[PDB]
Amino acid sequence: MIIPVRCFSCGKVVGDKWDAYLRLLEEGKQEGDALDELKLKRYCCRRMVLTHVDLIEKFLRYNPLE
Amino acid sequence: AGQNAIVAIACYSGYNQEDSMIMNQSSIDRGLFRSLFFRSYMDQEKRFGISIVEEFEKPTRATTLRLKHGTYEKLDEDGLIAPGVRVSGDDIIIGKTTPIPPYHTKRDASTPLRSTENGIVDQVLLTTNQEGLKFVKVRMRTTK
Amino acid sequence: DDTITTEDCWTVISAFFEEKGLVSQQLDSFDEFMETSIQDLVWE
Amino acid sequence: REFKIFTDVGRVYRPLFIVEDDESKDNKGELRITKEHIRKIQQGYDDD
Amino acid sequence: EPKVNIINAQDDEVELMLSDVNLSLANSLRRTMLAEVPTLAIDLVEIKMNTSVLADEFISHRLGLIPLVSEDVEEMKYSRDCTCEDYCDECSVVLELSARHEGEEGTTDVYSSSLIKVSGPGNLNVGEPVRRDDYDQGILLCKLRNHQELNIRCIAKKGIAKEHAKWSPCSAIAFEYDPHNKLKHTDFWFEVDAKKEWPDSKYATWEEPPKPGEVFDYKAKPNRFYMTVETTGSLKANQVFSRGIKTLQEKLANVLFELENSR
Amino acid sequence: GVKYTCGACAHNFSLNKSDPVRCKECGHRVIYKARTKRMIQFDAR
Amino acid sequence: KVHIGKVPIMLRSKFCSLRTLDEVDLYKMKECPYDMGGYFVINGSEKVLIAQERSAANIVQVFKKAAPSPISHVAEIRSALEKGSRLISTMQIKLYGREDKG
Amino acid sequence: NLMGKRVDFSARTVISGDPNLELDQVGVPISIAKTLSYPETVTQYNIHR
Amino acid sequence: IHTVMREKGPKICAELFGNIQKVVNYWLLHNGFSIGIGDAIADASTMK
Amino acid sequence: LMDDDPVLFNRQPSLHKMSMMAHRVKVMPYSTFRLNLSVTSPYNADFDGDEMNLHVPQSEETRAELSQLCAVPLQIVSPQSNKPVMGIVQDTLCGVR
Ligand SMILES: [Mg+2]
Ligand SMILES: [Zn+2]
Ligand SMILES: [Zn+2]
Ligand SMILES: [Zn+2]
Repeated sequence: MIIPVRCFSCGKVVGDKWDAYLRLLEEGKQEGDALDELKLKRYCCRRMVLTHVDLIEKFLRYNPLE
Repeated sequence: AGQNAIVAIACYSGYNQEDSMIMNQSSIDRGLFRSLFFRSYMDQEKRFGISIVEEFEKPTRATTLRLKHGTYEKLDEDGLIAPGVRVSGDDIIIGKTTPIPPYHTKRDASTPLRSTENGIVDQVLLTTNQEGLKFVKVRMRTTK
Repeated sequence: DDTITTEDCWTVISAFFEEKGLVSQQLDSFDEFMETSIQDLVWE
Repeated sequence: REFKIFTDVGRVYRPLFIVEDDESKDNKGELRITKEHIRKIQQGYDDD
Repeated sequence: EPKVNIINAQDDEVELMLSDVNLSLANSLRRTMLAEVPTLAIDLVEIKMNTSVLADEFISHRLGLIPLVSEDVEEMKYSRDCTCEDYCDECSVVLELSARHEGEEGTTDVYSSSLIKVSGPGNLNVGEPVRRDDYDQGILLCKLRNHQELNIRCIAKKGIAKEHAKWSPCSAIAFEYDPHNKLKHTDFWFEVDAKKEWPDSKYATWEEPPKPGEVFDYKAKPNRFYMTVETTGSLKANQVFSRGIKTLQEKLANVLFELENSR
Repeated sequence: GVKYTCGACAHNFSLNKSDPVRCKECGHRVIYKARTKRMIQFDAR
Repeated sequence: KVHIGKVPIMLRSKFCSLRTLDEVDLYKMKECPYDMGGYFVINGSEKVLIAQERSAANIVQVFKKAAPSPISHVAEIRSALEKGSRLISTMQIKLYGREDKG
Repeated sequence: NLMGKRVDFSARTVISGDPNLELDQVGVPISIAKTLSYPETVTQYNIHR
Repeated sequence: IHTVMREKGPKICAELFGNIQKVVNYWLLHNGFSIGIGDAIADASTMK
Repeated sequence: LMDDDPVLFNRQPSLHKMSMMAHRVKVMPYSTFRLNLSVTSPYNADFDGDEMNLHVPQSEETRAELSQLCAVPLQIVSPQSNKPVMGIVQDTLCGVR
């Protein structure tokens, strides 16, 4: 839905690196290189950031009820 | 429809034998596999004759009889609970009264919450059915 | 030219699913029922 | 010695590639589809 | 007798070598950092008005995991240690968030920097959300469309990771010893050769490899432990280490006092 | 009497158990109850 | 023109209202673009018609009967009119008499 | 055709393993234990508890 | 188990299960055991 | 319901007489029944979501009958093939090997 605040396994704060990750992917950098530039060493954080689905962008398409 | 979890295949303490697993409690505390549960209840008025119809209203203690042991203070003046209200099991969420066919002569057709379920009133819908009678749908949200 | 590779087959399958979809049979059956079956059933 | 033609409703079918089998050209034994068809599919339109 | 060697030291993580101590002491110290170091985390959320697409419990739980500056968390008291009704200024920190999006276009991103410390036990240096830099927005909390508003009041209290993982001040604690398997504490699975099929530890160069003609030293015990401690920014790594040592000391002192009073 | 919101034009109005169930502005037949003003508390766990 | 009834509409078909209007208008009326259709809405409930298996019609099928029966082989056809593809009648042919029996 | 009685002398639920239990022991949830009941007759020995 | 049942009695036989389980479970907890993909791989000679 | 109270315990289907046995209650938190591993084999059950039934005796005769006839230790040896039906299994078996 939205990027989780912390890594599920270890607990590193990864919720502040989503915009940076997307911007790094904008310049055509590979996903592994982008993850490396964010200092995500353990693969728990790597799967936390890499496999996330930003579903909230769909939820914001619907017109608000108020 | 799932999540990528770090799995270790090991005989740690014998608590995962015969098709069972040990879950990291801290991972649960961080949001792993947490989910929302939505359940919707429905209620509509029905017509018995020329004007013999039910109504969504808050039942009274004196003029209305057959009161369930569940609480009624959570209902509003129109018998519909406002969204964003914590309730527990057996609580009345829809209050409907039916006149007795020929004071203290009103059947209570109130719909209570499931006794084994809790949650918050996520949404309330009021509308009219095909024939024009009242129609209410209450969606409850809880966290598993 | 060159031999057809596996990614070519995946391109073909992607084109198939882009044109048809996953519930194509239901929609096609209902469309042919509404477009032709009703009129002929009336005219019989 | 039977020749059957079916135009019924409800038959289940699947698509398959067509391998050239006419013993009158060098294309025999090879897939009819070429890289040109793949290029046209990727483009989304034919070259007139 | 115990000796400490700091290999790498920065604000958020510290990698060090710990020598002349027993294995159980190092493991207990690691567990103390992981679980029993008190920090400050949001524990009560009062939602005045929420119009976003996220559920109330969803945004509340996301707010719970936000790290908070807990440098002076020691001077605060637990909720059950305070005689005040509910919560007061000496046992909690009151923060507030108010976000809205204006106009028919665009989407407003609500970050953790929008959280403002309304009140706290002054003049203690606690309650402020952790910011990497002055310009860093921080953790993405929510997203708002047109005519969507969020108005939340949050209460932060002192706790430990035992109660809930949100008070944990550390993310991961790397911990290892005996890189060359001299003590034979583990048996290496292999297909052809064990040495070629197993990667060398990152500390393999810190200890000399065993000679081929060496005999097993049955009287040897683990003595050097390499450990790296990473924090979430709530507490600096040196503060985490010192407070873990202090917590273990206080626990042992409490046990000693109970033993003395038992007579 | 009780606040309500339209399901189509999202206009807030009020009803007094006598008006027909319809939006005052756009005449929509689907309406929702407005959110209660009472505070709600969560443990953030 | 005379009204003779109302026929339920399968969603996302050629007669459904959601076939056109694109993602913007699909969002504008609380409809998920990822939805695929292929189902009806009856009294507000989403109903789907499971495909029904049946034997082919207008073809000849020959089977061998069981041992404890005078009939040895049965050749049968289920004739159905092409117009409407509705089963009309079932006709069978049976070879009475087991081998060296009857 | 019969109705009307209050019987709650049975339960049914999912199970899990526990290595720290004896062979003749069964773990019971506190809620299930509170739901069920056993009628004990008051004597002189057991009156206090 | 059969010998203990026939010799000592049901109580001792029941306690034997718990004793053995506790000892073995503690040792396995502090020893470790696992299975992996490499356990299903044979060498080149056996494959040949 | 308290500790050491004999209760009858069953799995459906009850094909054999030791599919239903009398156990001693231990009250513990959370919402699952807990069993020893070795009694899962006679029950022919696994922890993949299977459900179990429990009954409580309501008299002294029933309690004595459960404790003296249907007790778990008395069911270790079965008359079907005069051999034990409960044994060390799974992690304990691997660890003891
Ligand atoms: Mg099972
Ligand atoms: Zn991680
Ligand atoms: Zn206070
Ligand atoms: Zn309207």
